[PDB]
Amino acid sequence: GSRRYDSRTTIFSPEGRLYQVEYALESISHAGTAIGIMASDGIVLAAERKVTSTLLEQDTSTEKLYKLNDKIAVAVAGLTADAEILINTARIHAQNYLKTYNEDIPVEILVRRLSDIKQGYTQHGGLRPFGVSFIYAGYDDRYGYQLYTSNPSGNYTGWKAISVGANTSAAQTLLQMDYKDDMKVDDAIELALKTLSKTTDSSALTYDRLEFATIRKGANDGEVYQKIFKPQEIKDILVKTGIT
Amino acid sequence: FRNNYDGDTVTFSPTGRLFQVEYALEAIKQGSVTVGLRSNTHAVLVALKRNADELSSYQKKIIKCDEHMGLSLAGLAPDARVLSNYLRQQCNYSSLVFNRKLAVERAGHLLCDKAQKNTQSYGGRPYGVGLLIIGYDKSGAHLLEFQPSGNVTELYGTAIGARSQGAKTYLERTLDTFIKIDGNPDELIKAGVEAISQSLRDESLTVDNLSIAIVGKDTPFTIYDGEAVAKYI
Amino acid sequence: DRGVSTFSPEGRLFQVEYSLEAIKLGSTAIGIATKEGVVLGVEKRATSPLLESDSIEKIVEIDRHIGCAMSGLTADARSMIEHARTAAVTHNLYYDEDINVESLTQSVCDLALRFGEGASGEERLMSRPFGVALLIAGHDADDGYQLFHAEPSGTFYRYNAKAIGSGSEGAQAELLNEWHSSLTLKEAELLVLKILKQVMEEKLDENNAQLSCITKQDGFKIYDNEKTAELIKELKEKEAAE
Amino acid sequence: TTTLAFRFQGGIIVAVDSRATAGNWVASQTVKKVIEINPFLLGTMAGGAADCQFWETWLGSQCRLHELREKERISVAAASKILSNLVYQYKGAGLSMGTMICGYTRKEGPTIYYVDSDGTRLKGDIFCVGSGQTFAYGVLDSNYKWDLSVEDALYLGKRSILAAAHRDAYSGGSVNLYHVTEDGWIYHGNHDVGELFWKVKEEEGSFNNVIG
Amino acid sequence: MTDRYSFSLTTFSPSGKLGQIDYALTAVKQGVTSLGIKATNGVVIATEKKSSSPLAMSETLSKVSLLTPDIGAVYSGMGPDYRVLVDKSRKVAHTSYKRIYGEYPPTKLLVSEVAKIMQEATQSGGVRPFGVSLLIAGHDEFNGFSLYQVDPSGSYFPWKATAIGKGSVAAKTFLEKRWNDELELEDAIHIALLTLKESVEGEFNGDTIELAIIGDENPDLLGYTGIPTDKGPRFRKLTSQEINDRLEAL
Amino acid sequence: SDPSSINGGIVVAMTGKDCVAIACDLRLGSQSLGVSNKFEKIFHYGHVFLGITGLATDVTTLNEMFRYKTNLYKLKEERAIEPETFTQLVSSSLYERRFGPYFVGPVVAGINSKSGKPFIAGFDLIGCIDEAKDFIVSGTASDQLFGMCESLYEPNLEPEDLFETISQALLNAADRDALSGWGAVVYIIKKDEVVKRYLKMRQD
Amino acid sequence: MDIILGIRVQDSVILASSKAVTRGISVLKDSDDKTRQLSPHTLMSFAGEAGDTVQFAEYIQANIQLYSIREDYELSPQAVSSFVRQELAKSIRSRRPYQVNVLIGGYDKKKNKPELYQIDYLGTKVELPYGAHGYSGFYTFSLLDHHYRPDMTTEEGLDLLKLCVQELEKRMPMDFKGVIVKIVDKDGIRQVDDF
Amino acid sequence: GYDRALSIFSPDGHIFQVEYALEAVKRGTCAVGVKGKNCVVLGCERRSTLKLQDTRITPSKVSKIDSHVVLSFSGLNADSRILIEKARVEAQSHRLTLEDPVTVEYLTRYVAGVQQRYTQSGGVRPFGVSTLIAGFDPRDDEPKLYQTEPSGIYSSWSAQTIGRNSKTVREFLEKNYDRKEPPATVEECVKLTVRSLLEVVQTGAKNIEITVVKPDSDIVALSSEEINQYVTQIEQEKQE
Amino acid sequence: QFNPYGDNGGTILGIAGEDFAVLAGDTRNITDYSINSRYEPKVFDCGDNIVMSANGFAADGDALVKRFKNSVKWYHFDHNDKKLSINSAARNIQHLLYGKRFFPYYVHTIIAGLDEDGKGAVYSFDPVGSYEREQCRAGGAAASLIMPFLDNQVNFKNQYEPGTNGKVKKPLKYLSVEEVIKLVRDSFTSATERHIQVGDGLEILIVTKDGVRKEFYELKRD
Repeated sequence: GSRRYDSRTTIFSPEGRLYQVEYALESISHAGTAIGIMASDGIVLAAERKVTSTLLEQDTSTEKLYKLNDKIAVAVAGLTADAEILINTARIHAQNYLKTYNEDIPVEILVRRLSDIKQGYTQHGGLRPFGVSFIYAGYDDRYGYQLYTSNPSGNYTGWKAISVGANTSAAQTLLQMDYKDDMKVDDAIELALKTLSKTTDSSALTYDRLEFATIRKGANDGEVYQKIFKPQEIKDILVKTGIT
Repeated sequence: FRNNYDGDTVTFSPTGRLFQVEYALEAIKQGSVTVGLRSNTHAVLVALKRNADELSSYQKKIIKCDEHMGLSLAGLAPDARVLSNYLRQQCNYSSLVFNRKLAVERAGHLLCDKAQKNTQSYGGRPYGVGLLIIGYDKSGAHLLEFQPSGNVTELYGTAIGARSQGAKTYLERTLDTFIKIDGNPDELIKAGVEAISQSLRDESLTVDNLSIAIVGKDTPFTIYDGEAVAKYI
Repeated sequence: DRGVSTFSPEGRLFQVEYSLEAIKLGSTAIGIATKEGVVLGVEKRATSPLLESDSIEKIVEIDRHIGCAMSGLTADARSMIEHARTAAVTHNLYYDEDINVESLTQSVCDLALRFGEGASGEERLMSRPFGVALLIAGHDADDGYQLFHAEPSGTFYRYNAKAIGSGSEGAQAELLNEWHSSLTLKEAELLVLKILKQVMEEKLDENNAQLSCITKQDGFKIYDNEKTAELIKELKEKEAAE
Repeated sequence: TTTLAFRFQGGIIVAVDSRATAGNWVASQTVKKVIEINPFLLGTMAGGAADCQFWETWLGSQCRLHELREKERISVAAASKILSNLVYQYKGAGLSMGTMICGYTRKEGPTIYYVDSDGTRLKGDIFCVGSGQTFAYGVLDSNYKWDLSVEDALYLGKRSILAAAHRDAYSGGSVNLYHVTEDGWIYHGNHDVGELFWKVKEEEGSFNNVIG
Repeated sequence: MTDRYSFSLTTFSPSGKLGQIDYALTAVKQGVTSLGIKATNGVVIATEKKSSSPLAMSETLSKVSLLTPDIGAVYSGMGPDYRVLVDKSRKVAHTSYKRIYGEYPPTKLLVSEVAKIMQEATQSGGVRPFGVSLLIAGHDEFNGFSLYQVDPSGSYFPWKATAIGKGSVAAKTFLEKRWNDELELEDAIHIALLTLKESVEGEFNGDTIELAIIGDENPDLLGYTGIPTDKGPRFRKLTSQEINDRLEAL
Repeated sequence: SDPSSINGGIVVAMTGKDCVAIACDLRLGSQSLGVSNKFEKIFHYGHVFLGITGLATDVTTLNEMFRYKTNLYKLKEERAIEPETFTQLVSSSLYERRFGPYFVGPVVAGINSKSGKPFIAGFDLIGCIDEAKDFIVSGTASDQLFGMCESLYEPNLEPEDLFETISQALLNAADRDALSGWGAVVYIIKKDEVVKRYLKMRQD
Repeated sequence: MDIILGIRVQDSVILASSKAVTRGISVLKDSDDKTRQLSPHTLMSFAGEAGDTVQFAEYIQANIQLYSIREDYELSPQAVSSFVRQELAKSIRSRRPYQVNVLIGGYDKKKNKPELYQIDYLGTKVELPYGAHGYSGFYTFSLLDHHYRPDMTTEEGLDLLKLCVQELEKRMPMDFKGVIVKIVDKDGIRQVDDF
Repeated sequence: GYDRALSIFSPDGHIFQVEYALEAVKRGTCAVGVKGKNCVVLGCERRSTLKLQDTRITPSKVSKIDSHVVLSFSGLNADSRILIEKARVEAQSHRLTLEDPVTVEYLTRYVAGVQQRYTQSGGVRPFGVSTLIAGFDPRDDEPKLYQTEPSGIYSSWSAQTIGRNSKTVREFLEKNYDRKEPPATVEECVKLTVRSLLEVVQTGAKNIEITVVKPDSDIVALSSEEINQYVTQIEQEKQE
Repeated sequence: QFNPYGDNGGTILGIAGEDFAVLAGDTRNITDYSINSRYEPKVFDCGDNIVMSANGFAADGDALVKRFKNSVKWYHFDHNDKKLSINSAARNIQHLLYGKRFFPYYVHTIIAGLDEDGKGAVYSFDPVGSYEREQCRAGGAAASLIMPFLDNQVNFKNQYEPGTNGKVKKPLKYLSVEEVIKLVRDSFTSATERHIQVGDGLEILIVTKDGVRKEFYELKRD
């Protein structure tokens, strides 16, 4: 019957571990690198694509930066296919909360909601877990700027600066020596590019293989404007900060 | 020693047999002996009960199904506790709707088809109990043997359970005497006790170990116990 | 891999047979039934000195005239005891009379087999049967005091005295010699405490052993720790009288 | 049908009449309108006899289930709010409920809750339900004291039903008294209202309309 | 009678990579060559006919199909798996966007509804991945022309020109050098044929090379006059005569 | 009796030379009692403006429902909703609540940034799309507004003069109706800026 | 029927309710309290149909308390009123419609503002400087139009509420038997025993 | 549906999915519970290996279920939130229908009953979490401290510890906690729980969290400064 | 437009003795103004010394009795042939009556037997559900003709001992089974003359500790 062909993707191992969730972590270590830095007055999200040929039109392309409403953007690392599914369930839950309380969703709710969806598949169902890891950059008046990473376990914790994707270890050690608490949005940009410049597989770092988006409070009246940079602002900011 | 076709009921073996239905038929050869035989006016069940140990009591073996039909189990108790409950309901479903005492023969088939639908499908333990179903309707006395395969048959007398063969031999000889004893319920119970004494492996009949039940042209289904079976040992 | 329904080549359901060994790993329950009442004795078996031993519970009231003792994996018995109070309560609601003991026991045995893989709409509410065995004690006006042993086998016998748990083999050897129909309620209490000491792996004291009786007059009562201390002092006396 | 309950120094007096009618025809004159929920709660049956007869035996089940799981007596507060949730689900399907759930725990003091098929749950100190409720109120409000002897309070209850049974049509039959103490309710016996009338007329001098 | 497969048949092999999406991407590399080029005033998509026999007609088979009047598609991989996915592509375009907003979905939009169909062929239970890769060329009002590739994984990408199938390694090398920014739909047609001539060893009749443009609108195919607001279909599959013209233009 | 006249309200909208206007009253009544004078009836998604009249609770239900579509529309496609596709959208939401609908009369007004055309449309109950280029009206006093507009309006008014025309249409109809009154909002939507004016009127 | 009265001043919302509950011929209680504390800074008075009010006020309260434990945070009164307005909208379409009216009086700590919202049973919330429901509303609104200043201190507001009730006692044809008056300011909720 | 019988008996008589669940709780960070004269104190291990991690917004190990019942946990961080959601739900449900907040023993019996349910439902893997549920019953000041586990059995303890190195902490609590006499006050008890932890944390003032819960709904978290002070005192006391 | 309640007249009477109880009822079965049957019993032996009659609507009545005998069988099969007692059955029939409550049974039911102590016990039901234990209860159409006469000859209501002038209520006795049969027979001869739905024949079922005895009497055919 059906039992013969069954993988069983929800059992414990002989040592009290979940093999299948471990392996989801492994496939996230091949995908492109993504970094987020938290300054006093904004957040930088900066991600390196896995594609780079010139026939590909990377200019209009967005596969790393998504807006969830008008205050919370996420970056993706993992299966880009899988990630679009969780993003529409998040987009919808972010909006339901605005419908029922006429007040923009706290960052803490929208992150805790996505985590439990992922948790859900390893608890029951027998479906294979999700193969995605998010960095949430968002702004709320309660704590100011906030940064959160969640992985395919569903455990999320806040951060001051974090990185998922290739060489997670190497990227964290470069940031750790340089980061300071008095950073402004100008200072953070310069540390983000430089850290991707030291880890990239290819020695050259180009404007076309980088995606980049910030959230700054320099929008008037105590508000926040999310901009996902055009390819012509990235190009100018790579010559300004002296990476090329 | 465990085969390769012992998984679910779906599997056939290359010999052609269904192994899981054969395993449930071994559940009968480890239960306790029980003997049924009928004339043309009385059916009789003689079961040897079984205690667990000394301090223990005895395990019921004869279920009053109605007031003209009753069955005795040999095998797993919870499997019978589903099949005896099901016949009760099907006997009420006839008296309610058609106002007809459910004919014994028709109740056998109804039971059979309920066993079949659990060996066709995946999942579903096959029922591991063998019943003898006696009863008296408009066509006279009837005694059925129900295998866990599902096959029901009509007999002048049978037995099931551990070392039943010694009793079933005594019924093949004396079949021609006890079949003609009509309008005399005492002697027909006497022939049934003697049958089951041939199957004992020196357990010894006792007044608390034996259980008899009769049903006839004029009697309701009634079970004798304890002091009531002292006259019949 | 085997299903959960599969028979062995002998004709026994694997899970139901394996389940019996889970009972052997449990703590000791002793039950002696007399013509004046039934006495229930249990080894609480604290696992540390920090563990508070009073919160542990192995005797529970079902109704004022039915009490229950547990041996095995005892969190499964949370589910069995909940069914029992409903059957016993729902049955006093429909017919204005307390259930028999013999009928209540059978309702919990029907419940026991319910394991499976699911088919159509039909509930199967376990994957494996209840990994716990129960000693249901109680009293009705019809058949005096009774004591039952309901196993996940799906079969129950009425017993004059049974003992299950870690010390089942050696405990029931002592009962077979010591029991007779003429025990009173105060001799059975000392007889349970004597057998509870032979199979116990600790020191016998008031904190880690519990007694319970069932009389018609007073219902089902769990002895406080104070009363149990007096009976423990009264055992040491009859063994030094000799 | 006239039932009243009122708090006092010693607990609660519950007094109920007895007569149950169908129009002109008087069906029956002995109706235990007081339902023994358990040994510590009393429920009164007023209005639609079926609804309150059935759903307060069911309520005694949920009290004895909650007493075994938690191992403590059940609040009067909790017992009433089990019952307002039951009749609220059925609302508009047409049932009629009019009860006083009366109990006396140590932590609350003597308490009454009055549950209605509208879905109303009221805490209170004097209640009165039924057709004659207005007559019972009159005698009860003028002679009510928080401090009252147990003799005088039994006798005040008995008089509130008599005052109603005389003027209103449907009530009549017989008076029942109950005294809810801490240990539970004690039943203070049945008094025929025909023989009672001449007794009260004699002692106090009350009632002059009637020549008798 | 019952379905009792609810568990994924796609698991993570112990070194990442979902085993079944790797394999399916190999059956997409066995398929027949297919390629597409984007210009500043159109898009061309072209593929080669494969013939079971000389008895089999080939005009009856559609290997290029319409999704909406402005978005056409062409595949590489398995024939059966593309047929059912084009029909599920038209329903979900009409039911969650045509009725609800009136106009026909934008091209960005439509690719995402088709990518959710693919994705849920591994997350869900009992199934295996579609054995096809799509190219989707189309035209929306606020971003011009665009060209997309939707892989059996679910990932999509905008390209300027790409190829897939067995001659995909050779074809994309040639297109890398030949493509420019200024291009006519007439010039691109000449590049699309020239490449696909190297990849097909079989007969190169204009019967058996199916080419289709998402160029500009046809007042003639609209079917009705007198509404200057409505415009014709931008898609147009070319007939066999017209393709024989551009061959003699090599 | 009718659900529309329990709470009242009136919306009107015109076009001119490259601009639209849209106006309403602020009163919110429960039949004879007047409750509030700050109840806005006009809500706006990006550069589309939507006036709703009728039963006051449907107004607030439809105002959170369209904010939900145009937000989710805006994130996925990455341009604001356009007035032409918004008309289709309003109509399809109402229509799936076919039986026992919202008791409303929406008016869509907004300059299409694509073509530059000013554009208006009105709806009613189930979801009938009233297409006009002249003026659109809704609400209790729809008969009275029709009279004012038709004699006042003339094709192509510059923005400063269209403000004079639509004030008189709203202000004279309202004073001759019982269930509309206090305060009035006129929005002059030009192609870049939006000017919002509150008008002095009779507070009886 | 009932009377529920809400007046907002410089730094307080004052709510008043009727002490009486009449089911049929008789007045049954004269001390009943028709108001539930949702939160440390939000009070909600309710009134309307028999038996339905009590069930729908305990419901709202459980959801608001659950949110407070779940995020460890207090919802502003702005957010609370939009939640209550959502629940009434649902019921009127559903099989069994509620008929309840509510005034939600609260002190937002983020803004240092008192706020008062009135939600009638259709599902129409409006923010006001003072509200009422029923036939009691008809008699109050015309005093408030005349005496009310937006800069009044808490102690004058109570002197204006003594005047509103005195007008009701003279004209309503139903007893209500005085009122329970409650204040919500920045220190929490305290009930003034005087009328 | 998906209903495979994930959990079955082995012939040794233990469920292998439940033994595997309990090994998972061993690798978890360490949480300790000790109840004084009239307080409870829950001490928890913060993994401080991490750097550049903000502590302001990061979920703690102590999550309040009600205003007088707190819950701590060891095991899988992700699965833990699933118990705490059903618990916050159960606490308001019990307030709604019976009135009166939940008593600590009842809130455990619910939570322990959920972990038991997921060991019979076909298609579900067991939970990898063991909790300490602590607090004060309403209108009483007896401290109560309970432990559940993925078998579903629950017990009250005078002191307890779950998670990694638990044998070393438990040994220290069997010597330093007199069962008759609790830590005299609230201040002595905190000094007993910190001193137990400093054996297996190998110090770090930032590593240790202390939450104290007192009668009458007083939950307070001791700040970093306070913790540091206590550690320095104990270190200096013990050092001396 | 279906009206699902019919009527079939008929009357029933239950008297509780000290060691016996009777349930009697007339056998005439009408619809409107036609007599349908002379002889049609309504009083049934249900086993266990219970007698039961549901009188009123004959189709809902016959059905209620079929389901009750179905509940007596199932009582035996589960609790090992413990005899349902009249006290028990009462709370049970309350659960069948109440099980419909939005298309109810439209019958007036009476059951009678001996309770634990061994004294006659009658229970009387309402269609909607509730039930009360009585000493004497009539039911059906002519119930309001027989009740008052019974209150005067059993309970001695409104009768005073002679020469005390209303100051000593008349002393009460116990009734013999022979005497009660004569009361019921007089009732029903009276009943026939003045009410148009009683007659053809009266059947009394007497329940003693020895079993159930039937007795059949002729009334007037007109």
